[PDB]
Amino acid sequence: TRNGRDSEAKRLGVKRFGGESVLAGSIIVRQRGTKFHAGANVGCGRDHTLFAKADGKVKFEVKGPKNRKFISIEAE
Amino acid sequence: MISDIRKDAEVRMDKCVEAFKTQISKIRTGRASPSLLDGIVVEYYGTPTPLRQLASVTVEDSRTLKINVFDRSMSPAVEKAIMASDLGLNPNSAGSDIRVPLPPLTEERRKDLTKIVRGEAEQARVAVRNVRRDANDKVKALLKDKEISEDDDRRSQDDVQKLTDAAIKKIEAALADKEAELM
RNA sequence: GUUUAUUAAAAACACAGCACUGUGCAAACACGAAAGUGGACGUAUACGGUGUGACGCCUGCCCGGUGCCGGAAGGUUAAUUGAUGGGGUUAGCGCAAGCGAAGCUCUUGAUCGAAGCCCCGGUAAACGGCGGCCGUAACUAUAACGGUCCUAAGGUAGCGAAAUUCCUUGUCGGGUAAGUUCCGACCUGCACGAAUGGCGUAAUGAUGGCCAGGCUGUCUCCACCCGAGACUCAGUGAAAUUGAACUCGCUGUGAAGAUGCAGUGUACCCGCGGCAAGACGGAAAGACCCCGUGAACCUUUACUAUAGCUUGACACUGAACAUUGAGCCUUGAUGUGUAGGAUAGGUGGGAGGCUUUGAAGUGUGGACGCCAGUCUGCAUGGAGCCGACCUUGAAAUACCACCCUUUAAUGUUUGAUGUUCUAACGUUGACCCGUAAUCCGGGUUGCGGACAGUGUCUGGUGGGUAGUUUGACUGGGGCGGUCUCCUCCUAAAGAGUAACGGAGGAGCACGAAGGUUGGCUAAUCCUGGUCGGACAUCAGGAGGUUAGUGCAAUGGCAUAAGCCAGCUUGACUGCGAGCGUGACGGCGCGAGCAGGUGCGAAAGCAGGUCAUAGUGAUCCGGUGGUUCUGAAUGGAAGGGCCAUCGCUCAACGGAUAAAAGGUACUCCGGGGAUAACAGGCUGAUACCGCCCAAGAGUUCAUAUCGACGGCGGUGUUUGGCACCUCGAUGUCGGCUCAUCACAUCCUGGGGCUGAAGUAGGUCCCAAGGGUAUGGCUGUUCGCCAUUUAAAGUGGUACGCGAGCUGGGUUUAGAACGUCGUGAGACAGUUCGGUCCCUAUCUGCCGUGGGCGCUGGAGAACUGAGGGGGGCUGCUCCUAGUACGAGA
RNA sequence: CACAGGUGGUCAGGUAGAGAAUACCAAGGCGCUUGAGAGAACUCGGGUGAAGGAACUAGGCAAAAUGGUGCCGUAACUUC
RNA sequence: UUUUGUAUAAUGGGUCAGCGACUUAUAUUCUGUAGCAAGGUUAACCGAAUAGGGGAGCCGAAGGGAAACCGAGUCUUAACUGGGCGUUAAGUUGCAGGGUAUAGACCCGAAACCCGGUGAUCUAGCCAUGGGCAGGUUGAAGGUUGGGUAACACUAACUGGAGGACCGAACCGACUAAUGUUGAAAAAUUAGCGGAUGACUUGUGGCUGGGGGUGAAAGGCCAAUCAAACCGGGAGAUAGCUGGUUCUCCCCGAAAGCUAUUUAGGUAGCGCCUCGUGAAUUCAUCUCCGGGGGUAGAGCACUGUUUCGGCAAGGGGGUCACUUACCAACCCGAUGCAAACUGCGAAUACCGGAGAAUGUUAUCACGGGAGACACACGGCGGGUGCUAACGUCCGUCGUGAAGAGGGAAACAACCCAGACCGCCAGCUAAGGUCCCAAAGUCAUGGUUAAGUGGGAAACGAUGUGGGAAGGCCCAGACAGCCAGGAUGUUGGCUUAGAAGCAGCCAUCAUUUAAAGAAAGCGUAAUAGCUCACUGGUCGAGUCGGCCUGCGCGGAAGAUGUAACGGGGCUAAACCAUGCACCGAAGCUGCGGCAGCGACGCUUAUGCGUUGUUGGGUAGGGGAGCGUUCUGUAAGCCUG
Ligand SMILES: NC[C@@H]1O[C@H](O[C@H]2[C@@H](O)[C@H](O[C@@H]3[C@@H](O)[C@H](N)C[C@H](N)[C@H]3O[C@H]3O[C@H](CO)[C@@H](O)[C@H](O)[C@H]3N)O[C@@H]2CO)[C@H](N)[C@@H](O)[C@@H]1O
Ligand SMILES: NC[C@@H]1O[C@H](O[C@H]2[C@@H](O)[C@H](O[C@@H]3[C@@H](O)[C@H](N)C[C@H](N)[C@H]3O[C@H]3O[C@H](CO)[C@@H](O)[C@H](O)[C@H]3N)O[C@@H]2CO)[C@H](N)[C@@H](O)[C@@H]1O
Ligand SMILES: [Mg+2]
Ligand SMILES: [Mg+2]
Ligand SMILES: [Mg+2]
Ligand SMILES: [Mg+2]
Ligand SMILES: [Mg+2]
Ligand SMILES: [Mg+2]
Ligand SMILES: [Mg+2]
Ligand SMILES: [Mg+2]
Ligand SMILES: [Mg+2]
Ligand SMILES: [Mg+2]
Ligand SMILES: [Mg+2]
Ligand SMILES: [Mg+2]
Ligand SMILES: [Mg+2]
Ligand SMILES: [Mg+2]
Ligand SMILES: [Mg+2]
Ligand SMILES: [Mg+2]
Ligand SMILES: [Mg+2]
Ligand SMILES: [Mg+2]
Ligand SMILES: [Mg+2]
Ligand SMILES: [Mg+2]
Ligand SMILES: [Mg+2]
Ligand SMILES: [Mg+2]
Ligand SMILES: [Mg+2]
Ligand SMILES: [Mg+2]
Ligand SMILES: [Mg+2]
Ligand SMILES: [Mg+2]
Ligand SMILES: [Mg+2]
Ligand SMILES: [Mg+2]
Ligand SMILES: [Mg+2]
Ligand SMILES: [Mg+2]
Ligand SMILES: [Mg+2]
Ligand SMILES: [Mg+2]
Ligand SMILES: [Mg+2]
Ligand SMILES: [Mg+2]
Ligand SMILES: [Mg+2]
Ligand SMILES: [Mg+2]
Ligand SMILES: [Mg+2]
Ligand SMILES: [Mg+2]
Ligand SMILES: [Mg+2]
Ligand SMILES: [Mg+2]
Ligand SMILES: [Mg+2]
Ligand SMILES: [Mg+2]
Ligand SMILES: [Mg+2]
Ligand SMILES: [Mg+2]
Ligand SMILES: [Mg+2]
Ligand SMILES: [Mg+2]
Ligand SMILES: [Mg+2]
Ligand SMILES: [Mg+2]
Ligand SMILES: [Mg+2]
Ligand SMILES: [Mg+2]
Ligand SMILES: [Mg+2]
Ligand SMILES: [Mg+2]
Ligand SMILES: [Mg+2]
Ligand SMILES: [Mg+2]
Ligand SMILES: [Mg+2]
Ligand SMILES: [Mg+2]
Ligand SMILES: [Mg+2]
Ligand SMILES: [Mg+2]
Ligand SMILES: [Mg+2]
Ligand SMILES: [Mg+2]
Ligand SMILES: [Mg+2]
Ligand SMILES: [Mg+2]
Ligand SMILES: [Mg+2]
Ligand SMILES: [Mg+2]
Ligand SMILES: [Mg+2]
Ligand SMILES: [Mg+2]
Ligand SMILES: [Mg+2]
Ligand SMILES: [Mg+2]
Ligand SMILES: [Mg+2]
Ligand SMILES: [Mg+2]
Ligand SMILES: [Mg+2]
Ligand SMILES: [Mg+2]
Ligand SMILES: [Mg+2]
Ligand SMILES: [Mg+2]
Ligand SMILES: [Mg+2]
Ligand SMILES: [Mg+2]
Ligand SMILES: [Mg+2]
Ligand SMILES: [Mg+2]
Ligand SMILES: [Mg+2]
Ligand SMILES: [Mg+2]
Ligand SMILES: [Mg+2]
Ligand SMILES: [Mg+2]
Ligand SMILES: [Mg+2]
Ligand SMILES: [Mg+2]
Ligand SMILES: [Mg+2]
Ligand SMILES: [Mg+2]
Ligand SMILES: [Mg+2]
Ligand SMILES: [Mg+2]
Ligand SMILES: [Mg+2]
Ligand SMILES: [Mg+2]
Ligand SMILES: [Mg+2]
Ligand SMILES: [Mg+2]
Ligand SMILES: [Mg+2]
Ligand SMILES: [Mg+2]
Repeated sequence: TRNGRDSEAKRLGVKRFGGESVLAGSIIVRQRGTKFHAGANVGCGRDHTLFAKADGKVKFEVKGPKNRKFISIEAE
Repeated sequence: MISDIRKDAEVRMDKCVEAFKTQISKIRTGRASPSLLDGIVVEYYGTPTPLRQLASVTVEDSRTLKINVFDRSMSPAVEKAIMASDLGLNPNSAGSDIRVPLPPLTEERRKDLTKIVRGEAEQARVAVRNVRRDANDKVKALLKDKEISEDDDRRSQDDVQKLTDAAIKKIEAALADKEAELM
């Protein structure tokens, strides 16, 4: 039976939110699935983390027919 | 673990008592007690099997005992089956009800007979006491093979006691009224 | 007999007696780095060691384990010897690249090598051990009997509820009015048992248990008397203790048990004699318990050393002959797979050597030999057996090479054993002188003799000795369990978030299961369909990702991340804008840049795997590369820089390369941070009461009861908690003295009764008083005997040790069972085992002094108020009446 | 400590006595370096105790009790 | 003192006086200060000596790299679009202070470890050499004699005098009980007690020495001490523990957390405090703007759990694959439940952009000094537990801690509120206003009659208020009184009897105003008998559900009323409204001190007005007092 163990916290989540500043390369969201997806200039990594490929403002949104969430970067 | 020998100890015990009850059933007190005949070897016309499969073992009074039957061509056939069977009962062929009387507690019966039940009681205890011995031998054993905690032993060595103790209470209190059937 | 001087005198130790074992005398053994000494001025009828413990009847089976006593064939091995190869250097050959002579040197470690161990054998009055299960007898029960498994092997004699028995106060018997003890049985021996002796035994015993007469103030139940204190007078004159005191009760409050707080009640001031309920009174930094990377001694197959014991080598250490364990070996042999003109070398040369420079095979003088066979010293033999033969995975002792198996002798050569010798060395034989000397030296002589012994080196042995280690978390500790890593929930819609909280998984896998290009799309149901079922595959429809993801969980995933194929190595090297997450060490994501690949027509994609586990610092050292370093210089060695290797260091930030335990013989530093007593919190549990009413009650739910369920009260059981106390709050029972509650045992007053009477039942009211002696056990308790009107239930530190007791219970002694290799251990049992304190305060029982009460004094009172007392049987008349069939 | 403790050897009177026990005495030596009174509880040490006689208690703890000589006389058991 | 917390019945102190604990040396770093400055400074030594010499040397002006080397660059790499570390920052030597390293390193303190000595005048054992044992018993071997024998065996006296033998003083011992327990005594006294010819006892001297002895063995004894003697040493062993730590005033002011730890009552980094240096509107509140949420709640499509119905494979049973009373998945409809369900989904919270006010920079960075890593209660959200605990484990806030004052009787942790100092002045908070006891026996409208208030539940009751509706009723209701209450008919009835009748079955069927084949008393069965129902009588109300306030039973504990703090209250309780007042260290008013700013007078800034701040434990920072001693001092005070 014997319970009483667990992993470390892996400190996931959103790291920079809507319309934050953020320079290229910065991480926007850690996640396990692609709960969010990669929008414009935001390349998803092998983590599934979404960073940014351009200085700019973060933008959450939801396009398409599966109605899924995309993180864009509005150019700046 | 302890579980399946706590319940094992238990069945062995309260089925230990239900032999005592069963062997202070083959004695003859003053009282009628139809379960006296209702455990008697008897032949009839093909095969053994008790008289259960034939007659009603009823009563007429504390000191007598009617045998209501169906079929009246085996009245002597059983009469001998009953009147030679280590009891000492001469059945009257008054017809219809094989009258088996209950001769009184002759005092050399209120005693010496009594001595038998409270001896038969004692050996029933001993059997229980020995279920005890075993039950926690298993316990003690599966301890020195580190599968129990001292505490878990101790709480299992008692409680086995609780099983013995209660099980004796049944033996002792089933004997105790059975003693009233003479005292 | 002896012993814990100073809590244990015993059953403990000793004992005579028994046995095992070691010792040939320079004894074993002991004290002594040694000399020497004891043993003993003794000599196996002796001396040492170990266990047993007069005597009697006796002392069984087990050698597997651990020991000890024997062994040798090998296997494994020390110092040593230093074969053999590798490397450094550099005379010289070199266009230079390299090469590399001797020597010196760093390696490697052939060969030799004793005991030990491995192994084989013995030994239990060595340590020690002496089983399970399944069945079986005309009814039951049991099992003389059978089966099976497991052992070294499975408890014989005797004994057994015991110094041993848990359940246990076992059962039966005796003894008693009554017997948890005692005695006699039984055997169901938790867990007796044969010299860590078994079972008996007259005598002994300040030894353990039980009984009986006598005796008694031990006790019903105390009385009186004589003395020493106590009390008063005079003289002398202490003590512990002490923050400060103007030092009451009660109920609450409060760091949780109040002289000191709140409320209230009572109380003129001060002594003397008395009592010990309280000041968590005095005394001693609690012994129990826990904590300290504390201490000691102690044990041991803990670790590491070590004296001792033991093996060999070298030295002291010489002269002679012989034997043989042997690595190997020229003269040369050693030899039937299945089908043989046969006891067939791995497989080959290959076309006359021996004859003429002495040879068949028919005897077998030597003989191997599995008594199945044969080479053929010397010749007998007196000019050719015969071979690629037609069989054979392959053709000839037809000639000859080193020889996988086996076997045999030079030279000598690895080294082991023996004898002889005398001159080293020993002499704890005799004699001689120093010398009127059992020491010493010298001398003579006999014995021994290169041995013994000693020194250096070396293997083993080594609790004899010594130093240490033996983790933590923990609802005290221990026991269990846990210790890193990943996923979900607890987690309160960012992150994070704890418990010995609820659940699971990881310590890997894959050269494709990685890369890219191209392609593809599940589960489930319904219907049809050979074997074919709920489900194998096929068909179609519904379905729409419920499937699938190498694997836990969660997040993902159709543009699939799921499934197939072709081509492939981006499971690339250097770097890295900028972020994530960590106290840190670190860990993670990343576009882009350089170079160089793969895939695609191309756009592009690829720095491993849908993602999140799959792991180990630093030191130390190995390997490969690299002139970076180079102790005068040249080189080298070693060091550095890159790449990489060695760890369940899992107690997973890893104290050491290297480690278990006992302490009741104990110790110290600490803690009410932390258990045990008592208090406090709680009230699950307990106990007491109530709500519903199927049902019992012949009929009738509630006279008396009450199933399935339900609600409370108390603080009162079992518990939970760890607030108080560890610079000390003495624990059970007894005694004495108590005091309160009422949930009333008796007595008193009532209701209902399934109350005729008598006597019961149940309920209400009532706390005035009263409420047993004994047997048994330390017991409270309880059962038992016998009374009584009754033998009430609780609280009071489970009332009451500065009041007594000390039987229980926890110190040190001892022993049995059981556990352990042992030290020791038991919430098992047995025998023994120091109980201090002169009363300041409070309180209390008594008894005086002072003052007040209004001028003082003598009496007698009134009685506000306080206390004491408050129990109950029997007989009788009423009356043998009411009632009753009677009793 | 002018401490009811410890300390080896010598001597051995009278009466009773088995005696070096014990009581009284001799020889010799002493009354123990606070007295005086009182005549309560309670403690200490002691005397006697009606009836009962272990009912006490863990337990006959303590006390009470037996006690000399001579002669008769004495069971199981026994290693005699 | 220690603690979450102490009047605490937890530590310590009988009182006084005197002494008694953060130092010294050397390095090292920071700060303050002084000199000199891309320089600074010397050490030993010399010295004619605090001078002056002496520049050996140290620090610094250059770094990067492992190094060779290169150099304001270097390293990395083939090279970097680049990256790491440097160049843009003055240093150094004294003096004073804050830390740290080595030292005993604030002070006191273990149990112990090692070295060397002194101890067998106590005691254990042994070795020489001398003593001691009154008195009384028993009567071994041996001898003699006699009996006995065929001879022996055998037996009897007498003699003899054995024994870890018997009783018992001295002597040796120590089993029991009392006493004594600040003793007469640091182990005894008194009454009993074991040994007392022996493995006895004792005098003198001797020998054995500390991991050693000795031990008829207890870990016993070795000088009142022994699981390792005493004395001196190493030695101020070590003490992550306990205790203690001494003058005054000012400013700030924590923590009981995370992470790691042979770690848990210790320590380290981080967090929090203090001080310094420096830096941007840094930071916070609110506003609007840009965000992600999957919690509360709800829902049941998914995952699972669940009840009814419909539908149904199959499962369970009757056949000789069929029917089926029965448990039945899926689908459908109705209905619930979930921390590890979600097709929904808040309030808050958090992030970010902007902006104004306010805020003594509240912010970040760096540096000097720390402290702390035992928490506690309360509110809210939870795991645990029993939605038990003054329980335990997290989150979040508040308070205590480290905060006084008023309130809650008393009551760290609740309510109110943050105490610089003086006031015989004022307003308030919470809580109060009959007396104790400051303020209403205040005003108005209700309720309760239980001392409810001022303790307790299921459940029970014509208590007593308020509200909206009902049924019945002068064609006479509700109660009460008068009457009738009959007949199928015993009802058939397994009926021994029931005919209402424990039972039996139905309950339909006559009659009149009305009467059940039956409500109970109830009989052996009848049944005597009241009911229901109805006629009369009387004469105006009566019946019982719903919503609702307050009250009643249910309600028993232990020292003493003791369950409002008390008296006492019928309002002095309760509900509603109003207005007064009392109440604190809060706010205000005077007067004063200090830190920080601002304006005006004015400089080393005094200052006037003014703004503001001034609880405090660990702890940081600042400024003083006084003691002894040196100079000033052959000065000054002083018979
Ligand atoms: N029997 C051999 C002996 O060798 C001796 O010589 C010794 C040395 O001289 C000789 O060393 C030589 C060296 O000199 C010469 N230059 C090179 C040779 N390889 C070395 O040989 C040595 O070194 C090699 C490793 O390199 C090792 O295997 C081993 O030590 C030895 N063989 O090796 C011998 C010892 O190892 C004498 N010549 C003599 O006593 C006798 O011959
Ligand atoms: N000692 C006297 C004897 O004890 C005997 O006791 C024996 C029995 O109780 C019992 O015997 C059983 C046997 O009955 C049963 N049916 C089969 C079982 N294998 C036997 O077992 C016996 O024998 C075998 C050897 O064959 C052993 O392995 C085992 O240890 C032993 N217990 O084992 C005991 C022997 O160890 C019997 N009571 C009887 O023969 C006699 O009284
Ligand atoms: Mg004796
Ligand atoms: Mg003693
Ligand atoms: Mg001997
Ligand atoms: Mg013995
Ligand atoms: Mg034996
Ligand atoms: Mg017995
Ligand atoms: Mg034994
Ligand atoms: Mg014995
Ligand atoms: Mg006096
Ligand atoms: Mg109190
Ligand atoms: Mg009080
Ligand atoms: Mg007094
Ligand atoms: Mg202590
Ligand atoms: Mg040791
Ligand atoms: Mg621990
Ligand atoms: Mg969260
Ligand atoms: Mg895959
Ligand atoms: Mg593709
Ligand atoms: Mg199908
Ligand atoms: Mg060189
Ligand atoms: Mg050199
Ligand atoms: Mg002991
Ligand atoms: Mg001991
Ligand atoms: Mg201690
Ligand atoms: Mg506590
Ligand atoms: Mg207490
Ligand atoms: Mg706690
Ligand atoms: Mg706590
Ligand atoms: Mg005390
Ligand atoms: Mg009552
Ligand atoms: Mg009742
Ligand atoms: Mg008694
Ligand atoms: Mg009794
Ligand atoms: Mg008796
Ligand atoms: Mg008590
Ligand atoms: Mg006492
Ligand atoms: Mg005792
Ligand atoms: Mg007294
Ligand atoms: Mg005197
Ligand atoms: Mg004296
Ligand atoms: Mg005398
Ligand atoms: Mg005197
Ligand atoms: Mg007197
Ligand atoms: Mg007397
Ligand atoms: Mg008397
Ligand atoms: Mg008398
Ligand atoms: Mg008598
Ligand atoms: Mg008694
Ligand atoms: Mg006595
Ligand atoms: Mg006497
Ligand atoms: Mg405390
Ligand atoms: Mg504190
Ligand atoms: Mg207080
Ligand atoms: Mg006090
Ligand atoms: Mg105090
Ligand atoms: Mg105290
Ligand atoms: Mg004190
Ligand atoms: Mg002596
Ligand atoms: Mg004697
Ligand atoms: Mg004697
Ligand atoms: Mg004694
Ligand atoms: Mg005496
Ligand atoms: Mg002594
Ligand atoms: Mg020691
Ligand atoms: Mg010290
Ligand atoms: Mg030292
Ligand atoms: Mg750790
Ligand atoms: Mg919800
Ligand atoms: Mg259904
Ligand atoms: Mg949140
Ligand atoms: Mg904002
Ligand atoms: Mg600042
Ligand atoms: Mg620090
Ligand atoms: Mg800590
Ligand atoms: Mg903590
Ligand atoms: Mg906390
Ligand atoms: Mg809570
Ligand atoms: Mg207050
Ligand atoms: Mg209160
Ligand atoms: Mg107050
Ligand atoms: Mg108000
Ligand atoms: Mg007032
Ligand atoms: Mg009024
Ligand atoms: Mg009340
Ligand atoms: Mg009417
Ligand atoms: Mg009520
Ligand atoms: Mg009001
Ligand atoms: Mg006012
Ligand atoms: Mg005021
Ligand atoms: Mg103020
Ligand atoms: Mg002012
Ligand atoms: Mg202030
Ligand atoms: Mg402040
Ligand atoms: Mg302050």
